[PDB]
Amino acid sequence: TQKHNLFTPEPHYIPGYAGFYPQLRYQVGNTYGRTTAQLLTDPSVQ
Amino acid sequence: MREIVHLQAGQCGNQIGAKFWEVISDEHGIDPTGTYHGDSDLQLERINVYYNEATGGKYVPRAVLVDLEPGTMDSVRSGPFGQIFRPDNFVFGQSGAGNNWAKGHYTEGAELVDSVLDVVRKEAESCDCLQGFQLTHSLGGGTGSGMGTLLISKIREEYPDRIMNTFSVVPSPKVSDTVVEPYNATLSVHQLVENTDETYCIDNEALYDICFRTLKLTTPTYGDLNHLVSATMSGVTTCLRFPGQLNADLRKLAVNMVPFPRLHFFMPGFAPLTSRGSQQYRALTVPELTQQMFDAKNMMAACDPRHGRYLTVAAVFRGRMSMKEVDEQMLNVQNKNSSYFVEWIPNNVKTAVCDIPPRGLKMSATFIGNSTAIQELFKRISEQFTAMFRRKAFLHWYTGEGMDEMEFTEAESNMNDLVSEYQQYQD
Amino acid sequence: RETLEFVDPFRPYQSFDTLKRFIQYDGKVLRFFCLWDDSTSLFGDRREFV
Amino acid sequence: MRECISIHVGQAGVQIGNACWELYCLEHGIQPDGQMPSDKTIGGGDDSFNTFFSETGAGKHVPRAVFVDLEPTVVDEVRTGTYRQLFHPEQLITGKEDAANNYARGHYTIGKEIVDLVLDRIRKLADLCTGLQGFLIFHSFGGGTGSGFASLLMERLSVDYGKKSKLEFAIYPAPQVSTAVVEPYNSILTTHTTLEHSDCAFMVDNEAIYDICRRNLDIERPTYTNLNRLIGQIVSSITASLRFDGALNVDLTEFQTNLVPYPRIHFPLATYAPVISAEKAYHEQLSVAEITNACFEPANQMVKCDPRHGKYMACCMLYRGDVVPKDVNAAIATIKTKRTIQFVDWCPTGFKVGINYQPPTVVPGGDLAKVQRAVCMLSNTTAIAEAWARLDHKFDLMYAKRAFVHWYVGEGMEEGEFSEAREDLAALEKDYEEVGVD
Amino acid sequence: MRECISIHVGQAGVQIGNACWELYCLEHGIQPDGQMPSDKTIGGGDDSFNTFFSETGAGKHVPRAVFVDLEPTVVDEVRTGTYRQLFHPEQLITGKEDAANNYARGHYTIGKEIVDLVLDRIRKLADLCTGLQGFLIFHSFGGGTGSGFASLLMERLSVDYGKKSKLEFAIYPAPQVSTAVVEPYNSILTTHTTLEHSDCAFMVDNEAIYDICRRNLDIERPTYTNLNRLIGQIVSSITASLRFDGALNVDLTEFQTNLVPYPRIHFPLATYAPVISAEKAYHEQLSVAEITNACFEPANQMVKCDPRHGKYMACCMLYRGDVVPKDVNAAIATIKTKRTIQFVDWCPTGFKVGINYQPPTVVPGGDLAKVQRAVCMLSNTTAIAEAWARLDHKFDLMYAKRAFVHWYVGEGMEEGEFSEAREDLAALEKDYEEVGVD
Ligand SMILES: Nc1nc2c(ncn2[C@@H]2O[C@H](COP(=O)(O)OP(=O)(O)OP(=O)(O)O)[C@@H](O)[C@H]2O)c(=O)[nH]1
Ligand SMILES: Nc1nc2c(ncn2[C@@H]2O[C@H](COP(=O)(O)OP(=O)(O)OP(=O)(O)O)[C@@H](O)[C@H]2O)c(=O)[nH]1
Ligand SMILES: Nc1nc2c(ncn2[C@@H]2O[C@H](COP(=O)(O)OP(=O)(O)OP(=O)(O)O)[C@@H](O)[C@H]2O)c(=O)[nH]1
Repeated sequence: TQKHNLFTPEPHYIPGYAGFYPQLRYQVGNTYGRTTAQLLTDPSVQ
Repeated sequence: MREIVHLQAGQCGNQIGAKFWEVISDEHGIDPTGTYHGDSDLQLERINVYYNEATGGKYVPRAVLVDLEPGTMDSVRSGPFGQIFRPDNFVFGQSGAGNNWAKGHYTEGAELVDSVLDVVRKEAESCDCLQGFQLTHSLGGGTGSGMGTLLISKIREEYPDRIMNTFSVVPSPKVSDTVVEPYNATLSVHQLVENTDETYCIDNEALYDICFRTLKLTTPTYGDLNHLVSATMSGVTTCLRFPGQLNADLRKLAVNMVPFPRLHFFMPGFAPLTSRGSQQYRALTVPELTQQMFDAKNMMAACDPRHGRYLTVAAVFRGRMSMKEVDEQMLNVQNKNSSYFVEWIPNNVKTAVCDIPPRGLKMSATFIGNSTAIQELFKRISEQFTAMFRRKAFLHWYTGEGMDEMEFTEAESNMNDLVSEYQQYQD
Repeated sequence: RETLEFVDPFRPYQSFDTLKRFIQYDGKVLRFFCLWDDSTSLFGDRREFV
Repeated sequence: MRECISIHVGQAGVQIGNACWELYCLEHGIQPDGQMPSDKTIGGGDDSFNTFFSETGAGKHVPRAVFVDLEPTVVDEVRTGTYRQLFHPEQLITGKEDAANNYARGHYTIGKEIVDLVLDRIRKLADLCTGLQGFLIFHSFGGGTGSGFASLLMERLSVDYGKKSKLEFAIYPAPQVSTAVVEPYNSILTTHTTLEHSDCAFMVDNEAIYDICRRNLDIERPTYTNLNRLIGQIVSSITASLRFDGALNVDLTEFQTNLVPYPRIHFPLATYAPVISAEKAYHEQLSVAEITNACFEPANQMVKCDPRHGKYMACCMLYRGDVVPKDVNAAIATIKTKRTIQFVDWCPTGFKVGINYQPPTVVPGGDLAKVQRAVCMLSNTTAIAEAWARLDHKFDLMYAKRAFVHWYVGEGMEEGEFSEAREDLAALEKDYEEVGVD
Repeated sequence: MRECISIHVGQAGVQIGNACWELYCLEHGIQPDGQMPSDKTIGGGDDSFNTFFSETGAGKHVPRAVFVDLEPTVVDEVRTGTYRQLFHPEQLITGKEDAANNYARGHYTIGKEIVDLVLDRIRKLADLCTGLQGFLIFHSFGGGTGSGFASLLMERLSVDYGKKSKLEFAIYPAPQVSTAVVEPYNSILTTHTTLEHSDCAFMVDNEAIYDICRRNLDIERPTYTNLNRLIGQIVSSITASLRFDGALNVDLTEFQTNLVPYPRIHFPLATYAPVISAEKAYHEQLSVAEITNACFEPANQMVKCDPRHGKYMACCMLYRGDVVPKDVNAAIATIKTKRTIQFVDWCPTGFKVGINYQPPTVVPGGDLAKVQRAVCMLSNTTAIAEAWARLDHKFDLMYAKRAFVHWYVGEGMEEGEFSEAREDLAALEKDYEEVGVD
């Protein structure tokens, strides 16, 4: 569409959301911060 | 020796005291910091009527400041003389007032009274002998009325031998601001007339008029209003702290001034007001001081006595005069209009002459008068209260506080009694 | 009019805080060595401090 | 000290709090992170900010607000937005379903599991709060959810802490505009449950904001951004007295004690005079006379009622910025000299004045200009009776034809209370009539 | 002087022994190799690390722990861990076989040829040390092997030394999640054998640990690593008085002398208030009032017992970080005033205040935030009888159906002991009721 972006890397994702995020399926890791940090730091597809 | 303790009650009285104290201090030669500068022997001696002495020459006022809104006292402390005031006399509560007189008179004052009584009696024992107390407060402001009524009531039986000089500001006959002002004023004046002996009533409509008449700047502040009123009380207090072949004591004034127990209401008046250019366009001479003093436009407290008549008058001059000019001026006014006064009493004229002219001039004055002219004012408040009471709007708060409308009925009764006795005397 | 600009309020105040500096330099220490002379007193001579 | 607690609920009631707090950050110069410059203002949450923001040693002015919403969309959006770092994370109370515009759904099926959370949060605020003059609730009447949960929450707070005021500010139904037909029903239900617990309720309407925007601001396609900025500056004017000092100070308690004569009838109107465009404000002049004539101008009210159809019994004006008492009293005297505004016989005196020195401030990217002299007017009147007359003589047909009643009864209620509300309203109109009659 | 000995028995407690020692290396900066930074701390072992390590002339701190394990797996794993060079080889006593979850197998068949070795270790440690305040033993009630050898070793140390303290922290069985139906057997046997030898047994519930975790740490799949780290910080808090000093200091001896009202009953409970995440702590304020309120809130307890339905008698209350004792005593007085807590009449004062000005310390890669005010609460109440009621009304059924008794009689045991344990539990229950009823 003709609009903005979201999800700025690492510093991102305060606790509370409902909605999909990439590769949240391997979360043995615990703090929401590190979860989201790895989630964005792994866009490795391309 | 004889000293005075000042009461600075409610938010009005707070800024009134700010201006008043800085005026007295600036005239009397004490710096804002506290380190006096040696200029004047006589002030250096008579400073003890008001200011007590710390070490080094730094002077503590004998004043008690009270309010309920912490920000008010924050601003007062912020003014140029918070450092000349003490935290010791800073006492306050936590709850906002709403300017509800019943609130100020039965619920939170009921516990705020004790501490202020203890502190004031501390200072009263610290000193030697007072003659009384001067109170600065409001009758149209909520907290002032609600608290000061209780305070004056209790101090009356604390010490039955002292003068309750009262200084209460009066709401505008054209805009009362606080819509419950009728109720506040009536309830307050009920105990005023009982406890007080002498009272000065001040209305700011005449202040606005005089701002358009001689102040002539058209862009004024309540600070300027306080300037004028503070100067007036300065003048009434000057005689004590200064030499001269005159009598000074407030009692020497009051026992001369009032004939009957139920006569308490008083009219401040001032002396030469100087405009834009009247400085170098004026000659400060006895006839013109006399004229301006007696002038109706000059009068600024309540309203023109042109409708009514005088009962007593007193005047305090301050300058290098002689007795003959003031006596002949008194005869001149007496025989110019020997009708506007009352044939009951002769010699309705009271005089005092101090020899210590103020700072900046060479002779000055001040005028106080008791005249049958407050009839219109408390008559107005009568119609206000009745026309409200006929449908008891807003009374749910006062009933929830928990009193009866009967008490209101006795208040209006006492008010009408004052009306009736003023009428029945003058006419 | 400087008095009338003195009458122009801002409601001022000042206070203090510790946490940010505390954390910024949390868990670091400088290490330095020194010596005190003692032979002035007729019993002690030397001792070393850190 | 001088602090109050802020509350917002509903799709209706979220962007408004968003904008109001976006205004609240400016005057203290809050960097959108939440940190002051190296200059010195932080402490134990004790300075000009303390009336709104709790800045303990963290160096972050943590707001004293509570946003609650049943639907995750907009709350997640603002959590994605600018100041989510400034906002308290779990404080943002979130649900997974709606009230389906049904008051009774919002009041009996889903509210029962959220009150415990909200009570925990509010009292954990209250413990560290010291003064706590009162609350500041934001909801809606005909809202899809702001009816039922709002009513239940105000019930519980009014029955647990009954020794303090409550200020209700709400968006009144549009008189000849509708967004949902549930609005008559849920509006009257909310009103009849409230009035016996509400203290001072201020109604606003959006059609008049619309008309104003091109009446003098002259942007013909404004938005919610503009609406929210306007109501924001309204609440900023009403909180200025707490924020700073002035010639004379006024307080919410004074509002409570003065503006309302009687219980039941506690429904004032506002008006903000100098809404005007940038170049208009720049190259036009302002003073107390014209701004007061503007505040009493009969076309600028945010309720399409006519004061000269109605009457007047009590008024309160709050002036912000450079003023003097002289011209103020002169202008009010002239207004009394006028003969069109018909004050009742009841109060021959009816004007509550207030002054604050600090001028109102622009917002960056704001449709306003710099102000020097602002005046917010709060008046009580009887003309509003025509609006409730409108609402009842619309509700009559609906309750006659008993439409949509399955929607309510199947989710659990009955009709006795729906009957009862209509004579509650009729009581309101008859009260208006008798008190208005001299 | 002031130094203690640590014991960890059971592949249950191995992770937590590992974790607590990992955390203990941090605050003294003990590099994982065994040496320090370029700084000078090496000597005979009289300085801050003196209470947990004995560092000799080559500068290698010696942990004063004993890791006893029966199944080579976990001991080999930890010995392959990072701190292997730190640890001591035959302080890591390893065995081959298990107890088959059987208390009697672990109490009569295997250990009788291992207690010689473990006693030799403990005695040559005791001879070298001088302070010897006591032992800190970790085992597991829901223990396949952390139960039998635990009982045997505690019996032997009771019968060889009798003038020091014994402190034991044991993971409780879950109220409704049984990882093994051998629990009803082994738990009560261990309990009745220990009652007259154990000093002050403490316990905790891992389900409740998880509950708190996803409550305010907001983590959805936490691990054993977190479960262990938190309790490690707990024991750090309870030995801070040994570690640093403060305004006042308290010790295990005082806990022994003060936290148990009568013989037998020595089952307290624990709570740690500021278990919080990074941004929560970063921009939400902490202070004595709210932290004490949180630690007295019923849901924060790590054992499922409603405080309200039972009765409190004992409280010991230890603050770590900066705090001014004025607010401490003010807050505790306010708690006494608060109605909701229902004290018994026997001890009108029952509080044990303790202060250490040393702040708690974080762990690298950690999931705790930074704290300048924290507290551990260690209290005793009467409600705990519910758990014993639960386990006994399970065991009565399972015994009356004598399920699995073949195992235990075959490995060589009889039923008189079963009875003895049963009516010992019965006696403790009526003792609880007698002490409760005032
Ligand atoms: N000091 C001061 N007083 C003012 C000023 N303007 C008006 N006032 C009057 O002062 C009155 C009362 O002051 P207080 O003695 O403190 O009375 P109160 O019980 O606090 O009641 P209110 O102030 O009226 O709410 C107010 O009612 C005003 O009418 C002003 O500029 N300065
Ligand atoms: N208070 C407020 N009302 C608005 C705003 N914008 C539109 N409205 C009106 O407010 C009403 C919103 O009601 P609802 O949509 O029911 O809000 P709700 O009850 O919280 O629940 P939902 O229907 O699920 O969103 C609409 O009828 C709009 O006409 C706004 O910014 N603030
Ligand atoms: N202390 C601790 N307990 C754990 C851990 N993981 C699971 N548990 C719980 O601890 C108990 C483990 O005890 P047991 O399995 O009997 O251990 P054991 O007696 O030493 O012998 P094994 O059966 O070989 O493990 C179980 O009830 C678990 O519910 C852990 O890492 N540490």
